[PDB]
Amino acid sequence: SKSRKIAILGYRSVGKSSLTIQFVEGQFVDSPTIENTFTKLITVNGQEYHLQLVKTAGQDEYSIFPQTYSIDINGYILVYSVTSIKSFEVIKVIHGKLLDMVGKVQIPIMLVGNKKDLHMERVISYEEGKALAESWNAAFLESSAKENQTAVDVFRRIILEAEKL
Ligand SMILES: Nc1nc2c(ncn2[C@@H]2O[C@H](COP(=O)(O)OP(=O)(O)O)[C@@H](O)[C@H]2O)c(=O)[nH]1
Repeated sequence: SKSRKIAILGYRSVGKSSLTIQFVEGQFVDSPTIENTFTKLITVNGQEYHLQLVKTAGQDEYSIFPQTYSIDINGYILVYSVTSIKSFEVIKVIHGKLLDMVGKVQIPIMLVGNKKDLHMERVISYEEGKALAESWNAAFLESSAKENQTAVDVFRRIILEAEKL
């Protein structure tokens, strides 16, 4: 089995913890906001993976980008909320500072718009975030931390993008 380490980046309250618990624990529960690493076995294309999932502390436009992430990470999930215009604007900034940090080592990157279950609360269309991912040449998905199958699909997509390198 292979070992891979995945950093989950994003603004606060966009659902980094909830997506990662929905994937690791199989369930949607609460009870962090402080960085935490989760382990998880998964098979992608018949290949077994040991995953260290780093759910980061949550970054704003000003919070410095930590180098530690760059040093050992194999893929980055950038999550925003489809109910928060601020988190979408923040993920653009996060992306530039992460490219500023690894330089241009063509590292697996993926954009996720979370909370797609909140139909009445949506302010960002699917197409708006899909255009953003394509201008980055990154994979795009909309997820809901209430729906296990969209959580699982985010995490096996970032490993798919990692095998391609
Ligand atoms: N309805 C809905 N609520 C969510 C979703 N993801 C997170 N939440 C809620 O939004 C808040 C987000 O908190 P959290 O998951 O810790 O986000 P984090 O700060 O980025 O780690 C919590 O109250 C969650 O219950 C989702 O997909 N759908």
